[PDB]
Amino acid sequence: TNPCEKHSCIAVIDAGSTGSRLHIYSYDTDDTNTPIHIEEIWNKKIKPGFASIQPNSVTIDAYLTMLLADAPIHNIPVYFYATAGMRLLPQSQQKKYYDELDYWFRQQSQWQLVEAKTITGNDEALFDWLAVNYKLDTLKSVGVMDMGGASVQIVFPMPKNAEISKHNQVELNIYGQNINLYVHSFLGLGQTEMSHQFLNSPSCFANDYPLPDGESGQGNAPSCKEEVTSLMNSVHKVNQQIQPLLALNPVNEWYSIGGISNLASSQLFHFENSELTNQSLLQQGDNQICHQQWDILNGQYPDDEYLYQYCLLSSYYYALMVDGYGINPNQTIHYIPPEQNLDWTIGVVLHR
Amino acid sequence: TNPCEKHSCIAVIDAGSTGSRLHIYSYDTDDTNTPIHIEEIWNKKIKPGFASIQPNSVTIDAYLTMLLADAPIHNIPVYFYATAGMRLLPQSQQKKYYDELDYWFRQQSQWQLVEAKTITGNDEALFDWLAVNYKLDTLKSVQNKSVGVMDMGGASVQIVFPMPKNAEISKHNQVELNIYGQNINLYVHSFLGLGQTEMSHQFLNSPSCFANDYPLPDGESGQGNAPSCKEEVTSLMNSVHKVNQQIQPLLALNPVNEWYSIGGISNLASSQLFHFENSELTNQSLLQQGDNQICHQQWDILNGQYPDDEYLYQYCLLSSYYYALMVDGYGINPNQTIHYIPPEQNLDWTIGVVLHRA
Ligand SMILES: Nc1ncnc2c1ncn2[C@@H]1O[C@H](COP(=O)(O)OP(=O)(O)NP(=O)(O)O)[C@@H](O)[C@H]1O
Ligand SMILES: Nc1ncnc2c1ncn2[C@@H]1O[C@H](COP(=O)(O)OP(=O)(O)NP(=O)(O)O)[C@@H](O)[C@H]1O
Ligand SMILES: [Mg+2]
Ligand SMILES: [Mg+2]
Repeated sequence: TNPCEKHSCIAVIDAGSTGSRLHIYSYDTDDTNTPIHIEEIWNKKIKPGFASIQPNSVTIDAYLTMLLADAPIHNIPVYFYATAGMRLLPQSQQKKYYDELDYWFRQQSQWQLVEAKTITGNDEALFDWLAVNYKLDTLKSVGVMDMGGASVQIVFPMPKNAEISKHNQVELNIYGQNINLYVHSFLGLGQTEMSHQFLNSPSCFANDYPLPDGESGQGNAPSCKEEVTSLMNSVHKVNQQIQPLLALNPVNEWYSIGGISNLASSQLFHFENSELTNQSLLQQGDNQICHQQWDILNGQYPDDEYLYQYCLLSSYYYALMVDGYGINPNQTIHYIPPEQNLDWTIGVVLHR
Repeated sequence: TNPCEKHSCIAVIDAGSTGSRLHIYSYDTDDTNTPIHIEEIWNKKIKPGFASIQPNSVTIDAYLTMLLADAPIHNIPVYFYATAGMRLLPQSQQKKYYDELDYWFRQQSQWQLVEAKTITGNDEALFDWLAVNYKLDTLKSVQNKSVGVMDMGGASVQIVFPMPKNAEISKHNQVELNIYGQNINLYVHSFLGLGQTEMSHQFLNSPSCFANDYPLPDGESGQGNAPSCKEEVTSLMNSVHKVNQQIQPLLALNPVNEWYSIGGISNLASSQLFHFENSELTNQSLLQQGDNQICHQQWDILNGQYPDDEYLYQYCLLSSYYYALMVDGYGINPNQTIHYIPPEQNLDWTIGVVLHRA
């Protein structure tokens, strides 16, 4: 039975840097017409990222058709929201994608496209916080981090302030509560973009890993983390931007979504209760990957295509959270299990 | 009538991060079977980069078909050499591309594929140096001058210059060539991630790096100022990559008399926004012109003037970045002439591959 016959349904597409995810949600609304009882009734992922394909009609039509063809239900509103992958492209180039995508939607009737656009990382951060808090049942101090492929977001409660950019603040009324959040997104600090600066760094790879430029890995996670910290703080000034704010607005519980949940759940790392600490993350990466002999390690774990980057990723998450955001290395960080497929798209259901 | 009916020909494909370029060269050989009288007889360039497409047989087949199909001649050795766009990928993901590429060529009636592989940046640098010094005719005789070459690519940058063998420098960063009866020792270095595309992804929300009121992706407005943009880019060059500490001491010990640059810098310098004489720039002049003509302009006004240039929005950032890399990184004097090659000449490192007998 189609839930959309009897309940509001929308489709939200998270067009992320590494792939697009369609979610169809059914929901009801309460007496202020705010969604409740939100349920995902369909999901479909496809790779690669929308911003990575050629922006011509044949390629874009094929991608959208592949994304939507097996949806059991249709004739519902669609929000197509691209994130940091598309943010990396100039307007002129993004325009080619949206002109072809708009045309494809206009030329068909199975989906009612509401909006297709690149959202800002600040909007993305708001959606991240709403989606995680919706799932946690908190909406009736929680910080959220989304560790993406091309950007990362951080978002936490902070009273409305005149000294910070209006761009970095959002005020929300949800289930009759007033909420003010600081939002920030760091474009270029997502895992794929960041990693392109460190691929010839021997400290960031297992011993004897073959670096692209012919040297050998000689892994050491505290050294690799220091290198990544220079990108975080000397280049993007993460610490200068975030730490004074977290100082004055401490966060009681941290939740993370994005690639860190895949790292933490992989067979190389050992965490309980879907949570980690930065100290443990760094140590595990240092001892289980950085200090291992690559050939031997690669032979032991042949079915993890991310294995080669784990010394770097563990060092990078520590640099970002501890040296960037100022989070205590012993503070618990909850991550949402990957099986949940949780991205920010719930936040779009809610806001609107 | 091909010149290939009367002269040896080779195809060399530069599979770069931003696109692929097929060159076919005719040449003769001298008394050692070394190529001489090298001439480009065909060139075709396509976009996007090889490494940016999905590695299934359909896409690879369309791509290669579009690159190779209308070439005047097939029964010639081919060298397919990918550079920094493929280096960004782990060996396992690259293996997929080469598997299908190898398959595809084997279905071709004539093309004799000699090698298809990803080259290191150090090899790319050796080819960069050979290609430019071949065009300058400086390879047949010992020079009274040191010629330095830079290749300003989209995903890596190379720098290469003469340097006597140094047992204190990694063997990886040194190359001894023998060509045309001549012994040449070079320092080579490639900086992966400092190519213009990869670097730019770190600075897209930097208001100093874009024209006034340019719509930055996270919703703030451009407010360009090239020296400030330049100082930001310098943090990536030096605080992250330590370019100044790696390169400047070496150039102090091994001074270069003439600098040549190839790569996308020629496209920037050749823009109608810039004024340069004799296909040469200086970093001071590039930074000043970017500052005046882009950083300090009103984006809506400037875009309305050049609705059809897809690169213009980045010219404040690129002017600043080239200065950061060449001056604050490599220590090149900002008033020193940097020779660039007109884009129409299609000079990339692929001539170096013709001379690989070096
Ligand atoms: N098993 C894994 N271990 C470590 N990282 C992983 C793993 N699987 C996927 N990733 C990466 O996790 C990162 C975050 O993935 P994801 O959150 O899907 O990014 P995205 O939404 O596509 N990017 P963005 O547009 O910036 O939000 C990406 O860099 C993936 O490449
Ligand atoms: N018509 C043009 N006008 C201005 N800039 C251009 C033009 N065409 C190309 N470019 C710039 O040049 C960059 C590509 O330089 P190029 O040296 O071709 O890199 P590549 O060989 O593809 N990358 P790599 O693998 O690292 O060597 C492009 O990203 C553009 O920024
Ligand atoms: Mg994402
Ligand atoms: Mg190149």
